[PDB]
Amino acid sequence: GQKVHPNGIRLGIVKPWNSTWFANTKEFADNLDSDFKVRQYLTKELAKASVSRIVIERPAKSIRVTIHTARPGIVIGKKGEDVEKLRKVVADIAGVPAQINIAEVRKPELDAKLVADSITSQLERRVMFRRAMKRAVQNAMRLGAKGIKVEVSGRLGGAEIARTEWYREGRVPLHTLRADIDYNTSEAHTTYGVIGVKVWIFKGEILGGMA
Amino acid sequence: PRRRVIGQRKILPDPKFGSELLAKFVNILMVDGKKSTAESIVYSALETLAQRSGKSELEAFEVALENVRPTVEVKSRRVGGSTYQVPVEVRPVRRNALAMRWIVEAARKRGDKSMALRLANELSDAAENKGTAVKKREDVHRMAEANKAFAHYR
Amino acid sequence: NQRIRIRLKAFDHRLIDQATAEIVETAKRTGAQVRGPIPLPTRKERFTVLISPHVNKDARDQYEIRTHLRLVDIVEPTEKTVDALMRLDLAAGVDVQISL
Amino acid sequence: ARIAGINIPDHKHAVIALTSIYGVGKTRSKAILAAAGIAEDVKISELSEGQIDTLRDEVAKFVVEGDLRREISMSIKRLMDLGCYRGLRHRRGLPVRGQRTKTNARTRKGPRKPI
Amino acid sequence: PRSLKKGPFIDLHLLKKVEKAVESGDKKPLRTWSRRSTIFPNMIGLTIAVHNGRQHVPVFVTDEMVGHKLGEFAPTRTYRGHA
Amino acid sequence: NQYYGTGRRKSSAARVFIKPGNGKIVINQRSLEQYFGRETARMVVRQPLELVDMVEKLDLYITVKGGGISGQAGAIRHGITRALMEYDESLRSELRKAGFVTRDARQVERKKVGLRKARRRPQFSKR
Amino acid sequence: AKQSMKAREVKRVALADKYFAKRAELKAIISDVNASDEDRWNAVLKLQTLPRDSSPSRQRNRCRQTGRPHGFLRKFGLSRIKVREAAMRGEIPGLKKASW
RNA sequence: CGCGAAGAACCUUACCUGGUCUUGACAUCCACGGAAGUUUUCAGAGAUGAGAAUGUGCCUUCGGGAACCGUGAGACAGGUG
RNA sequence: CGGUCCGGCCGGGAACUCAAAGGAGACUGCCAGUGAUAAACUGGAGGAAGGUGGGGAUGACGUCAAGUCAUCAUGGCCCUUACGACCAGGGCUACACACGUGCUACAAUGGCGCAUACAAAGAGAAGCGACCUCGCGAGAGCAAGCGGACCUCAUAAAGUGCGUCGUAGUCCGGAUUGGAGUCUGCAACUCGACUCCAUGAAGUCGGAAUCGCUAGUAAUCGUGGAUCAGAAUGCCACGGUG
Ligand SMILES: [Mg+2]
Ligand SMILES: [Mg+2]
Ligand SMILES: [Mg+2]
Ligand SMILES: [Mg+2]
Ligand SMILES: [Mg+2]
Ligand SMILES: [Mg+2]
Ligand SMILES: [Mg+2]
Ligand SMILES: [Mg+2]
Ligand SMILES: [Mg+2]
Ligand SMILES: [Mg+2]
Ligand SMILES: [Mg+2]
Ligand SMILES: [Mg+2]
Ligand SMILES: [Mg+2]
Ligand SMILES: [Mg+2]
Repeated sequence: GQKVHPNGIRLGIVKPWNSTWFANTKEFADNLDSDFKVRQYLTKELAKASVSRIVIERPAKSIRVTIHTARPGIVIGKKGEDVEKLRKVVADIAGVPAQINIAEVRKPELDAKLVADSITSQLERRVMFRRAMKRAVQNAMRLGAKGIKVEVSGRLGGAEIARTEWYREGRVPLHTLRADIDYNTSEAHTTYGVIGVKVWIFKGEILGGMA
Repeated sequence: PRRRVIGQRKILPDPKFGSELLAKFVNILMVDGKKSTAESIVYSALETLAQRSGKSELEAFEVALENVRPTVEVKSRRVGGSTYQVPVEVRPVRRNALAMRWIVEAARKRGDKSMALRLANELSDAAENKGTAVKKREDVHRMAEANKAFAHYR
Repeated sequence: NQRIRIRLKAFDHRLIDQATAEIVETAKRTGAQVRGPIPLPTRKERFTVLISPHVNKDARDQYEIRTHLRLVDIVEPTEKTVDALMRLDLAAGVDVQISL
Repeated sequence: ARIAGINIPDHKHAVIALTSIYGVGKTRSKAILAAAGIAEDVKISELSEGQIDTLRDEVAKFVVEGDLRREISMSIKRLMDLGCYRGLRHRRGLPVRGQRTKTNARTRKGPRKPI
Repeated sequence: PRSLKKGPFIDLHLLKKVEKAVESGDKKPLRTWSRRSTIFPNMIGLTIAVHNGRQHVPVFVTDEMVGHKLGEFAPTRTYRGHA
Repeated sequence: NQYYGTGRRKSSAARVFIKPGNGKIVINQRSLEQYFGRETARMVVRQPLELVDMVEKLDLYITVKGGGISGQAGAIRHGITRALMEYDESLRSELRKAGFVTRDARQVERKKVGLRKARRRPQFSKR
Repeated sequence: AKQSMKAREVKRVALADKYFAKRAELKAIISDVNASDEDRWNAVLKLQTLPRDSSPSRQRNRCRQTGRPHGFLRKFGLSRIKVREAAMRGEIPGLKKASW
């Protein structure tokens, strides 16, 4: 059958929101649309900067954007030259003054978005799908992950008939709601079609809740 | 019912006469969850019955039930490919339920003015061993006698 | 001479609770009496959407927004108290309404 | 009890008996009783010959019976001859008020006719 | 029906056309697509062609047509029979 | 003084105050018979009083909000039960055997998606 | 939706915004009970000539990302399908699976 | 099979009939001229085609620039196919 | 408790209902029996709750080349002065017919008239709209309050008391049609909702067959929301009786 989105089910249980602000009905849709535009722009511009998540927290008169990346340098730029221009354009889109922070991901092998983006990059570079998945799984297990599952779907190896393959090491307790399971999905637009990649990384149960 | 894990649900006694038996009677005459309509229909019918036949309401009510209650009923049972309508003895609670059910249905299939009048007429008739309620009880007893051959038999 | 009502709204209870405790703490630092935080009822907006692109009704996800609301009454409107609250900032996910 | 020409009201309450007249319904009936000063609940049997004549006058103040049937016939007839949308819908015996015909238009089409 | 307080509704273009035709005595058909226009008493003697969707259909106005919409006299769906 | 019990049934909350008295039962500033025309509802309210031998030995002041005739009556019965027990702990054994101490937790089941009501499902056709 | 359909909506908003005041005054004249018949007639005729798109009822709410004309939610500005996508990625504040 | 559709009078609209447009309703790049914009008249069913009047900023260079308007050329656009 | 304009009205209280945060509670824990010195089962106690307390969310590997290229994305194909684009009118609402899912009934456990009782959940600023006046009414004018435990939508209805109808195609039922309107909307002809007056169809419980539901369930009775200018018998929710 079909499974519930792992991040969405555990929002407010063990996972936090990527947008953290309050808005009345009048400003909710505009703020939500503004977040979409700024997130779209940041991902496109920083496609080669290995960005994990963008957290848009809107203080009352501003937009604080926190960008989690595994390569902070290429993002900040020399003397903040790049992050400065990013701030200006984000402020232009939002309509309010912007404040951009750059968080660093210590282990880019334990972050689902990074693993999924890397796998799709190799697929677009014509690397064998089994090799990429095996490498990702082994890297996560080495870096101490409690479990990982990687799924690749659609015309694998340029096949006329699409299929789904998946590798799994450790435990990925999707039913457990206190399990710290980071899930993210990416897509590879190859010459034969779209290949979907889904990654689950289980990092350990969280005892206590949102503490 | 595949696990037989059901007990029984408590029923509050009827307010005017303090009878759980009569309380169960008001739950069959009840339609659409309207129990206040049903008790008004029953209390009026019982009051008319008491004044018509003397006695009180509970003993007049009881005599009608004892004249409609069945004893044996046919139950289809399958021995081998063959099925038979085995005559089986019924439990006292099933006796009361069947008697009350038959009285209400027979009363509904009548041409009098009010349901209270229909109930009173059919209930007085049951005390006189006449009426659709006792007639169909006889039919049940007659169908069981025809199959007395298959009691405790293949 | 007057009184102010502080209306706190948020989507997270743990967030609005820390921001109300901060306001009540601050008022006592600027020496103002404060009626204790009062929990006004929470609004539960509720959304129901179809989860398939085509057909398949009965396949639905149900969502809810829980707007938590807290009220604080600073009865002693000391001049220092009001000024401190104007210069004060609260967590982004919190809405604060000032009434005189 | 011979109000409005052939109409003969029964022994039933006056306010409801007067509804037998084509052109008179419950609201008009109450108006007739109120204007003529007769209680709505009285029976036509119990009604006195003085009171009945008053009712006949109060009914005459309305366009009822054969006059209404001529009025209604002329209205439908003018729609049909004039040939507007509502005229064609009357001529073909199909719902005139935009109701669905794909299914459920029987009151206008009559019983189902097999293909 | 439209509210009395708002008056009747006639399209300006047709209103301009009908008044010009009646003052000039013109008898040529007045092609219009305005099916939502009420028939004013002024056009009692005029022939208006109203779009039914694909063709302009000739309707000679008569005293009995006052107050009705123009579209009423231009059937839009063609049904002859089911067999 | 005043002995208090809170009683709840379905969607109703009943506040009952008991002081030794002639047997005056007042509900929302109006008498028992005037507040409840239903004999079943009236019997439920009085039940805890004739089960014990205190029918005319106590005075009941009751304010009840929410719910319907049976819910409000059932909530009142629960309050009097809890109030009597506080008033005299000896009553627990007789009240428990009867069953008036339990809070009937039966609430209305939510309407579920795909179902007309909580459990009723739209009519099915294979073909 | 198609690029043309989304474009039609932007025009409808532009014209509605530009003619909001003119349409509002004319409708006030129409609803004015103490207005003269010729003034009301001129108002009726004036409103008709005004561009249709300028009417705020000719605009269909469409998803702000895909432009879908069906399944819209005003609170979020997106179609049911985009709402569910944003909700499970945590991009809608407060929104989470509801259960009761 | 009260299913997509959580709501077809116009719109929606994807269908039809008729009138229209062809680097184009929507996007970028290039050149040429123009602030943008606002208020009115005619013709037409409206898209559109004609007229007018009014308005000439912004920022510093002092050759300007940034917005939008029209035209041309194409590289392209567009498609609920 | 003190007054009352008898109203939580005012002072006042902080008890209580409630609100919403943080805890507590339930574990076969205890007792007895059965069982393989077990798991577990059964009864008992106490308890608000007892053995998974009730409901929900949660859907394994897979299956059906299942559905969706018309949400979106997308390989390939195809149109590119047209399969792209603008507009007006029409259609999506047709109607010999067949079927699915509903609604309202076919009455007297009911219809109608008068009086009166007891909810929950929600929504609201180009929005909810009170009160007062006008209209038979739908509504109109005026205009307070409210971005809301405060104001509005907003009178719950079944229920109960009295009266009438007295078993009739009816004081049942409201379909259909004629007239007169209202409102939203540039605009209600095709093709809106609602009101008033008149009309008063089929239907007297449904062939073969077939559906749902084990408890606050079914049945019935109202209420709210989303979508939305307007347009619910649909849908998603909510309590009442039961
Ligand atoms: Mg699921
Ligand atoms: Mg219910
Ligand atoms: Mg597109
Ligand atoms: Mg619309
Ligand atoms: Mg369905
Ligand atoms: Mg589980
Ligand atoms: Mg297939
Ligand atoms: Mg198909
Ligand atoms: Mg069109
Ligand atoms: Mg359709
Ligand atoms: Mg008949
Ligand atoms: Mg009737
Ligand atoms: Mg079950
Ligand atoms: Mg609407």
